[PDB]
Amino acid sequence: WMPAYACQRPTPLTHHNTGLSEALEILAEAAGFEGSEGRLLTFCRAASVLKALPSPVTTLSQLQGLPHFGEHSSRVVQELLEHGVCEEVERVRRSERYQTMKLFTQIFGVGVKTADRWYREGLRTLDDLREQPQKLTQQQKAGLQHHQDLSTPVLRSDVDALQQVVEEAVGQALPGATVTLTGGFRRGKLQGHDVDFLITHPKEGQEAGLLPRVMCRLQDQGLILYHQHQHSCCAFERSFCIFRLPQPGSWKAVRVDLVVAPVSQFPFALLGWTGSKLFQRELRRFSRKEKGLWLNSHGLFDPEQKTFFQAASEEDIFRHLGLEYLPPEQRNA
Ligand SMILES: Nc1ccn([C@H]2C[C@H](O)[C@@H](COP(=O)(O)OP(=O)(O)OP(=O)(O)O)O2)c(=O)n1
Ligand SMILES: [Mn+2]
Ligand SMILES: [Mn+2]
Repeated sequence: WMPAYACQRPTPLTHHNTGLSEALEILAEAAGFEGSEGRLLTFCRAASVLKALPSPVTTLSQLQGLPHFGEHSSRVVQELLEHGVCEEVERVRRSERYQTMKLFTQIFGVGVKTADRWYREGLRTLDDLREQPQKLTQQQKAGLQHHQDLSTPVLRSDVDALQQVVEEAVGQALPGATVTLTGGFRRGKLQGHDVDFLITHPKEGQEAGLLPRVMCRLQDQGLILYHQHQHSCCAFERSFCIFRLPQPGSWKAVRVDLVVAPVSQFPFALLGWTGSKLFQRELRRFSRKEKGLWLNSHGLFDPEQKTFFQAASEEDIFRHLGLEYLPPEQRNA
């Protein structure tokens, strides 16, 4: 038996059902491209169940008793087991709609709504986008300029080099300020699409004005290709960057998100930013539906009492929600 919420079970980085989960995730992604959010979530949940299993699914009889495995997902696994291929998945892969939506949405600064609009307006290729620069934001222009590098998986070796320069800039700007690697790399991933860093200082308020100083230092070192700074609006101060990472004999553009949180909110920010995306969605749904609390990256709010939970760590937050603690490497839902 396996619990229904992804936040109630460990999901390790590596598992026994990668073929099956990949197929389901292609269908989830395609659903998202069509605005079918219910179907996306359904396929994502089924895939995440497969990732939690201790053994490969070799026969359809092994699906018995598993949550989030309705008819459609079961059929997909069945076809794969029996024929080595699922016709629906193959049709999606070969479809111009899917291929174009994948192409566009992968670009830095492009979401589903933008990609769909462009598709509807007859754009198909990266060259098509470059021929219509008036349709692009400055962020999207930068994404197109560096698209080859940005499509190349970011490696742990890149992360370690980037963490060094970010730590050096932070330390020189403000002694005592800290840099914490978050995102997929905190969960143990060997690769990723970017590097996510969370910045704070143990004295609340000492982090004010830190990020612009950090960016000035990095820019002066030639390490920044693109930088968009945004102050907290609603809602953390952040900088969406493309770094120029030096390599032996060359260099590589790499997406980096730098996020500043006040130390009082750090545990919530670390939890939120560590993911996985599905793990956090499930954690938020659990908090709301089972405990009547609203969890986000800033806090944990009781809407009846109008109170916020004071957490010193991620462990505190899990405990407060009545969940066994899962370290980041078991959040790979
Ligand atoms: N729609 C989103 C987007 C992001 N996040 C959170 C969870 C992610 O882990 C984190 C960082 O976002 P990324 O897109 O960088 O996700 P990962 O770092 O997990 O994956 P990758 O290896 O592709 O960078 O922010 C989220 O909850 N919901
Ligand atoms: Mn990331
Ligand atoms: Mn990111």
